[PDB]
Amino acid sequence: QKEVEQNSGPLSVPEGAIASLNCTYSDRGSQSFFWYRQYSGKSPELIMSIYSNGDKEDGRFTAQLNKASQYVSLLIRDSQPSDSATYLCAVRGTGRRALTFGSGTRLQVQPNIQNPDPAVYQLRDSKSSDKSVCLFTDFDSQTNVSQSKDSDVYITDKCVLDMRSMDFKSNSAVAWSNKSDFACANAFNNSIIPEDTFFPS
Amino acid sequence: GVTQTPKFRVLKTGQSMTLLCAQDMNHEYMYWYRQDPGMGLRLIHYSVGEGTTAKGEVPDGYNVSRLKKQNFLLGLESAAPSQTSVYFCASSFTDTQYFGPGTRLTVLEDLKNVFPPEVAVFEPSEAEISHTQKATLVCLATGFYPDHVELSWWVNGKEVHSGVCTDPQPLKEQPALNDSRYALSSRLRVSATFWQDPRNHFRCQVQFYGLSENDEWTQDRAKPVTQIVSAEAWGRA
Ligand SMILES: [Cl-]
Repeated sequence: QKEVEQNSGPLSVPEGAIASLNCTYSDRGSQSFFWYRQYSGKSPELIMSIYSNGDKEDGRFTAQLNKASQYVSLLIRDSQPSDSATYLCAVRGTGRRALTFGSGTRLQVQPNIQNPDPAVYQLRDSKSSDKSVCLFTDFDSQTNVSQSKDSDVYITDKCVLDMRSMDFKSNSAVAWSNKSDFACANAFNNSIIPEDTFFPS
Repeated sequence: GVTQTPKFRVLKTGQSMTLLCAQDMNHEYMYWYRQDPGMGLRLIHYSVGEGTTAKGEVPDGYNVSRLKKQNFLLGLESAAPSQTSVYFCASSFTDTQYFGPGTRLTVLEDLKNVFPPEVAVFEPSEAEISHTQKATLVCLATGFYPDHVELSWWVNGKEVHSGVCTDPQPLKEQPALNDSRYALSSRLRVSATFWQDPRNHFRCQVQFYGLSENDEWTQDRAKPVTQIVSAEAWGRA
């Protein structure tokens, strides 16, 4: 039985909305409570520490502690795609020196795609590779991209791109293969894509 | 803050290594944690002050020494594949822990499974440029093992983050094989005007962490050492 409990998620939240992360702990005599953010392949960074019942604000972040109900919460106001990370809840138990860490909640903040323009485009190697590569792009954040069941076809998950200068975000996924039956027409077949998805040429 | 060496290591089973944690924040308390998919950071050992240490949750197979207050050593004397993990050091004044950047260790039966990435850049679709007035470059890093890469874009000499998206985690090239080689993709999206200017140099840089030059290599193919692999493209009209 776990001493700090968090739902793994992923928790999907639309950009601008409040993201709500919750954490429960079994040690009622716990004195210290922490939220850490961890980007994939990076290290835990402190978002909030909290010690007293109530709310503690730091910018867009609010920690909420309730020792009677044995929960600690994190609200992210005005959520951005850049908030997409694993959030770790940590608790110092009674007498303990070290923190006990939850297994974390993965948060995904989905951009609002003002004007969806879903398309699959073909890229050729700048130099030379056996690889034909297909780019699905400019789809609405409600579209999900599945991996292929096709041996030797590689599909990446949707990925949020932010051209800050132009205040423009877009989703994309990459499929590639050196197989002769792989076309940009059939690459994303194992995904539900819009009808009205643009296949050029 | 908190620093650690090394950042990355490949070991053969049976081999030894040391991880050094350092902090200059005058913290009395230091901690060594391992992080594995789908569980909380697990504490290995900790120290309450110089010349003392104490067992955490998962002390087995690891030793520690606290030389001065600034330093905390973690030793693996006989590396086992179970010790494949990310190790984070941390320190506190009292209860609030600040984390080092982590050490990614991969322990392998055989180092002939190690491969550096092949890296290729694919130029934007004309169809995309004409339809969007935008241009997406794709970089693929393929055939690498273990999962020890850092992909960055460099445009006309400067590392860029704007218009970039790198998969947060690599694909297995054969999800079946336990020791599958990996692929990682990144996109850089620019205005079609910026792409159409041949004065513009796009470089995808993939830092791979492999073997030390010290490691024995007998095989025909180039020893898969720590190295940077780049692929580049120039704008065209
Ligand atoms: Cl930038």
